[PDB]
Amino acid sequence: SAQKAPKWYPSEDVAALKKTRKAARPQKLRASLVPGTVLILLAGRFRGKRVVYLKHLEDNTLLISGPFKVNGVPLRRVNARYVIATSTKVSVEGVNVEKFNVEYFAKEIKAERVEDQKVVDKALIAEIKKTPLLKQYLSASFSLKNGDKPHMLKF
Amino acid sequence: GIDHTSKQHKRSGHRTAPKSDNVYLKLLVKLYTFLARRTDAPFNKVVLKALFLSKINRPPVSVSRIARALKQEGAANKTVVVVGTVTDDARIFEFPKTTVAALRFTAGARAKIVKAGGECITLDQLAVRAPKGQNTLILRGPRNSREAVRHFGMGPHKGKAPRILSTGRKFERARGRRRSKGFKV
Amino acid sequence: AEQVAAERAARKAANKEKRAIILERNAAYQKEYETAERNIIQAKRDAKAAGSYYVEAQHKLVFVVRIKGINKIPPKPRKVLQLLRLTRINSGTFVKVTKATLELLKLIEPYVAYGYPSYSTIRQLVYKRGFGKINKQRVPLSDNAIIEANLGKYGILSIDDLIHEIITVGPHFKQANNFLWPFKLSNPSGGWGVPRKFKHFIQGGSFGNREEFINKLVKSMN
Amino acid sequence: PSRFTKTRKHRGHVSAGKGRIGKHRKHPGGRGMAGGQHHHRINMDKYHPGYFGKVGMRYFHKQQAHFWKPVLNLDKLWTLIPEDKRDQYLKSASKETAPVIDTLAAGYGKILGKGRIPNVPVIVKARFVSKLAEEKIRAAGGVVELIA
Amino acid sequence: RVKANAAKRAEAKAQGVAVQLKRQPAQPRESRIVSTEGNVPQTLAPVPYETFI
Amino acid sequence: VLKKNPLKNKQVLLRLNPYAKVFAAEKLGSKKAEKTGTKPAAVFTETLKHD
RNA sequence: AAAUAUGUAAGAAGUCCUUGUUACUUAAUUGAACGUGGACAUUUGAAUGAAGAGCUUUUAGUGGGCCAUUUUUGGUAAGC
RNA sequence: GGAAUACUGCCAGCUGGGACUGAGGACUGCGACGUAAGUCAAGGAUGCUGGCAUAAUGGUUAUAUGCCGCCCGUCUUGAAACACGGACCAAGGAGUCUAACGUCUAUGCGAGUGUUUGGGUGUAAAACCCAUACGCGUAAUGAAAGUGAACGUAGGUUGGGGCCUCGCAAGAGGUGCACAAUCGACCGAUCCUGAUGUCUUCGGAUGGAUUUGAGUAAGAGCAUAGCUGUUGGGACCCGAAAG
RNA sequence: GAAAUUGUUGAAAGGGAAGGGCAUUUGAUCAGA
Ligand SMILES: [K+]
Ligand SMILES: [Mg+2]
Ligand SMILES: [Mg+2]
Ligand SMILES: [Mg+2]
Ligand SMILES: [Mg+2]
Ligand SMILES: [Mg+2]
Ligand SMILES: [Mg+2]
Ligand SMILES: [Mg+2]
Ligand SMILES: [Mg+2]
Ligand SMILES: [Mg+2]
Ligand SMILES: [Mg+2]
Ligand SMILES: [Mg+2]
Ligand SMILES: [Mg+2]
Ligand SMILES: [Mg+2]
Ligand SMILES: [Mg+2]
Ligand SMILES: [Mg+2]
Ligand SMILES: [Mg+2]
Ligand SMILES: [Mg+2]
Ligand SMILES: [Mg+2]
Ligand SMILES: [Mg+2]
Ligand SMILES: [Mg+2]
Ligand SMILES: [Mg+2]
Repeated sequence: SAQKAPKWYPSEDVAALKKTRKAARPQKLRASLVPGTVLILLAGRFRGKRVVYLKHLEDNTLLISGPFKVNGVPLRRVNARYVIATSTKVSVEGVNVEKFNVEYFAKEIKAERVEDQKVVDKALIAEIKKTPLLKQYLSASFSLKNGDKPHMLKF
Repeated sequence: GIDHTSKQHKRSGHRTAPKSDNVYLKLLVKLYTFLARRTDAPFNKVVLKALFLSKINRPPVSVSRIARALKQEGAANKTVVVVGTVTDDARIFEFPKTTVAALRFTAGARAKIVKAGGECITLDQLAVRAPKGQNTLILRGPRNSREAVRHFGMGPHKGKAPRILSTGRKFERARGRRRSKGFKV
Repeated sequence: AEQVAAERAARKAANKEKRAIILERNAAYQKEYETAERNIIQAKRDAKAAGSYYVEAQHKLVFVVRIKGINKIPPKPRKVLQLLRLTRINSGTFVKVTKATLELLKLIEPYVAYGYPSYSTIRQLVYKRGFGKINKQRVPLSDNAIIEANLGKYGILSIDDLIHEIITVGPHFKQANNFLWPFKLSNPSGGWGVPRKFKHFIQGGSFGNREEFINKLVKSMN
Repeated sequence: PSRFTKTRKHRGHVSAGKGRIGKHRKHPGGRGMAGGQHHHRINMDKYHPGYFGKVGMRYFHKQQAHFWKPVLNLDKLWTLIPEDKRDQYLKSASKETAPVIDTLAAGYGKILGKGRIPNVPVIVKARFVSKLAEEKIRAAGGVVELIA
Repeated sequence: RVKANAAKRAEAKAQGVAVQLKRQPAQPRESRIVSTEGNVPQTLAPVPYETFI
Repeated sequence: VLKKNPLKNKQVLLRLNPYAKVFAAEKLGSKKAEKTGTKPAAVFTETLKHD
C-alpha cells in the first residue's frame, strides 16, 4: 500500500438543485426605444451607422434595418445597450415585421432574407423620403468630433 | 475592535467525553448520550456527565454506604446507581436485598450483594430497566477523603497536613510547630 | 390516518388569527401615535393662545451610539459603556431615561453620541438591524414568530409590538430592550458633519447630547 | 517517552521555555536546602513548620521490633475468621462453642474498640486490648484472653 | 420601607390588585403649562466688563 | 440563510407588519391635518418680538 | 470646608405572631442566643448588565522598566 | 387679511443610472396576489446569447513599472544602530538519563495492593507459574511512659444534584449521595475534678476546659505508565581567575 | 558525487548596492478541461 486508502469516501451522487425563485419577466426597455426611432450603433461591424428601430424581439434584441438600400445595414438583431436612441422618428405604420423573430435569425445570403429586406426597405424609403435630408442623415455614419461631450449632447 | 467583557475562545472547562480509551466505556457514553438527548430525564444527563469523570472524581462506594443510603426513609426498594466502583465492606454485618447498578463491582462486593439476594447489573442493564432513571438513587463516594486532599491549602494556621516523606520525632515538629521553639505555626 | 392536512390547515388558521391580532394591534398603535402627536401640537397651540407656555414632557427614551474606539478608555467610563452594551464603535442601544441612567450618560459623554430617537428612527433601526438575544445568540428579527416566542410572556407579539414597547417606555421596556441585541451601525453615509468628532456637540463636535439630531445621525449610520 | 515531551515543542524557540530575561542558570538560589533560614525562610516556615531545631529526647540503638504492635479495631474483628465459618458462627450465638480468634497469630498486638460487633460471643486472644474494646467484647457475651 | 411595604401589600390585598412596592429612580418630568399672568418674561442680557476694584 | 431587509423587499415588509398594506392603501404617511385657527396671545407675540 | 475618591444597606439567610432549651443573664420567663409552629411569590421589595456562577489543584515566565495627561517632591533646570 | 416659499421633519410614496456579491442545493417556513386553481421579487441566481476549445484565461518564472520594504540573532525601558556574534558552505551541535518525590491523567485490583530478592518452568536474558516475608495502606496522638477513635438510625441546622408522591402545568411535599458552612459527639496530648478499692501509695471511675493534634464520625489505597514540576547528580551546551 | 566557490554556453537586467511585498504589462515555460 502506497497511501493506505481512506476509511470513508465522498458519495458521487450529485444532489439536485433546490427550486429557484427567479421568473423570467419581460424586459422593461427604456422609453426612448420606440419603433421607428433612429438609433446609432455603438458597436459591431456597423458601429456608427444610423439605423431604423423595428419590432422588439423575444430574446430582448431590437430588430433594426438600415434601411439596407440607404446605408447597407440589413434587417438584423441588435442589443439595446449598444445603441443610442436619437430623437428622430419615422413612422413604422405600414412596415410588417411580425415574420421576423429569433427563429428567423437563428444561425451566400438567403434569397428569402433578400426578399424580406426589399419588402421592408420599400416601406422604409417611402416613409423616409417625406423628411428632407433624412436619407443623407441615415447614410452618414455617426462619429464623435473634437469637443463632443456625450454627457451633454442630445441625440 | 471589541471591548471584550470575557475571555475569548474560552473552553467550557468540563469534560465532554471520557479521557479513557475503554471501548466499553465509550459505548456506555454513547448510549447515555442518546438517552440524555432524547429522554429529557435529568438522571440520564447526570449519569452521562458522571461517565466522563476521572478516577479521583469517582471514589469507590462501599456496600455499607449503599446500605446506609437504602436505610433512608422510602429508599428501601430504589435501584442504587454508582457510576464507578462498588467495594466491599466487612464492617457491616447485615446487607439488605437490593439492585445495584455500577460501572464495576469488586469480587467481594458482588459476593455480598448476591449473598444478600440482590443483583449487580451494568449501567446499560440499568438503562434498559429504567430508561428515565425511574426509582433510582445515585450514590457518590467521598471525594475529599483522598490522601492528596489533606495537603491542599497548606499554610500558616490552616492545619493542612504538610507534605512529608518520613513522619515522627525530628520530622518537622520543632520550630514553627510549638511555642517552646520560636513560635507555633 | 393522515395527520398532515388536519395539522397544516390548523397551523394556517392559527397563523391567520395571529396576523389578524397583529393587524388590529398595529392599527391601534398607529392611532395612539397620531393622537399623542396631535395632542402635543394642540397643547402647544392652546398654551400659546392662552398666553402660557406648554413645557413638553421630558424625554423618556434616548438612543446612545458609541462613537469612540475601544483603546485608551478610563475604567469607570469603560465599565459604564460595557453595562450599556456599547462594547464596539458605532454600536447603539436604547436607554430609558432616569436619574440612574442619566448619570451613566454623563459619565460616558465624551465617547458616545446620544439623543432622543423618533418613531421613524426606531422603526428603521428595528426593521433593518433588529436582532434578538436568543439563547445567548444574535438572531435576526426576520419573522414575528421569533419575537412572540421570546417576548410573548410580556405581551409582545410582533416587531411592531417591540417597536411600540421601545418608543413608549412600557412596563416591559427593560426586557424588550435587553432582548434587542445592540445595534451594529455603520459609519455615517454623509460623514459626521464636523471636522473632529471628539469634542462636545455643543462645541462643534460629535459627542454628548445632540437631542433631536441623533435621528439624522442614526439614519445616516443605519 | 521523549517524543511527547515539551522539549520537542521548544525546538526553534531560542530560550527553550526558560525565559529571555531570567535564563536557565546553574543554581541561582543555592544547591539543595541552602538558605532555609535566610532566603528560603518563607518557603520553609510555610509548608514546613517545625523543620528546624530539636523536639524531644534521643533514643540510642532503638529497635522497632520492641514497638511492633499492629492494631486491629473491633470494627472488623471477623475477617480473622474464615469467610465460610463466619456465617456458621454468626448463627448460633451461644456462649458455648464460641469462636476463638488468635489475633497474635493473625498478626496483631493490640485490639482497639472503634467499631461495633454483632451480639455474638467471641473469645479474643490478644497481647493487649483497649478498655472500650474489651467492654464491647464483653457486652457481646465474649471474653478477652491475654496471651504473650 | 419593609414595614411600609408590608402594610401596603396588606391594604392592596384588601382593597384590590395594585402593589408597586419597588422604589423607582427620579423620572423625567411630565408636561406642564407655565402661565405668564403676573409672570411676564423679563429679558436679560450679558453684562459689559468692568473692574470695580 | 440570508437576511432580507424591510423598508425594501415589500414581500418581507408585508410578512412582518400586516398593517403595512392598510397604511399604504390609505396613505397614512401623508395624512392631512384638520385645520385650526388658534392665534397666539398678544403677550406671547410681544415677548417673542421683545428686544 | 468642597469636587473626585471611599465604607455600609436596598430582604425569604427577610419581616411579623405564638412560645421551647440553657449550667449565661435578670429582682423576676427578665433578657441573650439558638430553636418548634404559623402568615406573606405578578414588582421577593432601586437602575443597568451578566459568552453564567461558585470552587479546587498544579505549574511557567516575571520580580532592571519606561512614556503621556492630570496631582505632586527635590532641583535653576534637564530627554534629571 | 389671505396666501406662497424657505428651513426642519415624516411617508409601510413612485422611479432612473452605477458598483460589489450569487453563499446555500429535493420538499418542509413565514408571507403576498389570486374566490379557486395556482402564481410570486415570499427560509441565498436564474434565463437567453456569443466567441474560444488554446497557452486564450490561468499558474510559475525573469524583467519592467507604481507605491511600500533598514540586518538577522541577542541583552535591553529603548537596536537599523557609531552595541555585541555572524566572510561563505557542508557535516556535527545543546533540558538528557537515573534515585527519590508533588499535582493531574490512564489502567488493574481494591481494604487491600505490589508475580519478576528468590523458587519453579521455558521454544532460554523473553513468555508462563509461585510460597513465606517485606513495603505501603487499613489509627491516631504524645518528647515519652503510654493511651487509643458510635449518647444518637455514625448526630443536629442550612444549602444541595438526583430520585419519590401529588399536580395538565407552574409548583407543593418527602428522601436527600458528593460537596460547603456551622454547632455538637468520639480518640490522643495539656490543664483541672478526683469514686469504689488499697502493698497508704498506688489506682483513675465520673464530670469539665476561650487549650492542642498532620485524627474518628460505613475505610481508599496499592501497583504500573505518561506529561509537567522538584532535589541530588557533569545535570540544557561551552566558559574562569584559582585549589 | 551536494553545497560553498569556479569556467564555458544560453537567457535576462543593470545612472552611487543588491535582495523583498502587493498588483499588473511584456518575454519564456507549463498544468488542468
Ligand atoms: K530564573
Ligand atoms: Mg476582530
Ligand atoms: Mg461619499
Ligand atoms: Mg475628521
Ligand atoms: Mg514564544
Ligand atoms: Mg537566552
Ligand atoms: Mg449568515
Ligand atoms: Mg533581573
Ligand atoms: Mg424637504
Ligand atoms: Mg495572463
Ligand atoms: Mg521607503
Ligand atoms: Mg542601556
Ligand atoms: Mg535588533
Ligand atoms: Mg549612532
Ligand atoms: Mg557583550
Ligand atoms: Mg565580527
Ligand atoms: Mg545538521
Ligand atoms: Mg571547565
Ligand atoms: Mg582555597
Ligand atoms: Mg566518483
Ligand atoms: Mg554550485
Ligand atoms: Mg559609477
